[PDB]
Amino acid sequence: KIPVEADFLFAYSTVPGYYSWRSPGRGSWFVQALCSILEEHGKDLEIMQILTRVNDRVARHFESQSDDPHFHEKKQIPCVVSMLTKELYFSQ
Amino acid sequence: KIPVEADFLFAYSTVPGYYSWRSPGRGSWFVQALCSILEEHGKDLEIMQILTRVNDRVARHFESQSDDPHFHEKKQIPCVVSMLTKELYFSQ
Amino acid sequence: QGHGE
Amino acid sequence: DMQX
Amino acid sequence: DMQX
Amino acid sequence: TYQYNMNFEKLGKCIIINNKNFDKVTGMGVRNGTDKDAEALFKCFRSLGFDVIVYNDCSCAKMQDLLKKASEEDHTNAACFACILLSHGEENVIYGKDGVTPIKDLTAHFRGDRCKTLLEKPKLFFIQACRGTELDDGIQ
Amino acid sequence: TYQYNMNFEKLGKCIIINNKNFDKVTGMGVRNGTDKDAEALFKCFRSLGFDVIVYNDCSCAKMQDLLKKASEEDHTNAACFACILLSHGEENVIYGKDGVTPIKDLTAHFRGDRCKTLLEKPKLFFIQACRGTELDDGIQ
Repeated sequence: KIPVEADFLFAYSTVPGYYSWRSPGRGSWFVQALCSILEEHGKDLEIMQILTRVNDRVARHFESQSDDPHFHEKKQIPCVVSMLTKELYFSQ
Repeated sequence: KIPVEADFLFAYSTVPGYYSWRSPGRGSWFVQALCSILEEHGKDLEIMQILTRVNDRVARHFESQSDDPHFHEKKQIPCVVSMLTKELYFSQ
Repeated sequence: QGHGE
Repeated sequence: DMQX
Repeated sequence: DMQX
Repeated sequence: TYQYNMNFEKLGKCIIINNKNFDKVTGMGVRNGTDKDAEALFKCFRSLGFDVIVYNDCSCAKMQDLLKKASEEDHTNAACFACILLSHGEENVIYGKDGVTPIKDLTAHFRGDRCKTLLEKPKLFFIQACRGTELDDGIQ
Repeated sequence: TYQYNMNFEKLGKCIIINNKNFDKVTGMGVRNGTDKDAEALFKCFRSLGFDVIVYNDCSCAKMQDLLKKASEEDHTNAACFACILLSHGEENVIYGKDGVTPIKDLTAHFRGDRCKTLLEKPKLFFIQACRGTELDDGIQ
């Protein structure tokens, strides 16, 4: 007998109550990052290790640019919610 | 610059909108599990590996018992929320 | 696999 | 058991 | 940049 | 042991909902750049081994049905499931082209008691969407 | 490097709030078994290298103030911060003997812009409390 809510993983692009950024010419921050890490370690790293490197890349390599002083130089941090019960690897 | 909401980790005993179980004689399920896993691996495993094993132990090892049919044989699954940007080890 | 520090 |  |  | 069993003939199904244009009544703007995201995501998840399909400018009903039907398929030979949502959004909700729907309802279709074939298997959801209007000004 | 730097004079502080008794007006009951939890937790975290401090039956005001002052302390020589909350709770909030307070406001004290000394350092919060009244019936 296992919890009906078990084994779910939500990888949100941002934390609760916050905005999520997207550069119109390159795509959203969260996805650019997610893909870089995945095409590079999607098959050799555990999911949480991957999503953690994604949080870091988003938080470090991005900063909003806008002619609107209010939305100028803002930052972002993704949010991973895991109800997983084992380690996850996309291989073998 | 770095995100103000970055580097936080919230290990919740249960998922949004649900109850959390506690045995008057042995303590809450989440706490029992957390300690049990930390004693064995708190110094050789990464924080997410630990919490994931905690999810698994709470999910498989516990089932509620109550004289009130409405509250017996119920299950539970913890919820980990990570804004961490690196892997965390308590040793070294 | 094996998590390696 | 009980609920928190 | 835009918001979502 | 401590890892999910990936020994299945199929890695799993992957749904990508790519919402770019919204009904004028919603007041939401065109999400330019979301096409690069969806194409990039497509290649990545394909490389992992997922059988991915992309749906564009879905209505709340479409999204709901899309996921309900997916949860009703037979995942006996799949290792897991994955869904990616790209859109406008607010706290706990996500936009369709016609309005908003609870993320909760999109996902609860895969609960262990509502999708026996994905029981004990990982259900993954990647959500690119706002969750409010707070700004993170950062710090050095 | 892909790991948090743990080369600090000390591992850090671990604050434990063990709320067992609540004012009658809250409708909350005695949380029997919470002392065992606090005991086991404290022995466990001290063993990890944390400077553990245990507070009991705290008002909402006490919890806020207690965590605010902790965020104003100097953490320069610590690798991280840890806080454990043992009490009654409802979605997004936790109970003091006083009543209810937002978990977001408690943890906000340690944001990178309001606690420079813990910047780039992990901030852990373990929470044993309810988050609603839904029951998980299970399956299999």
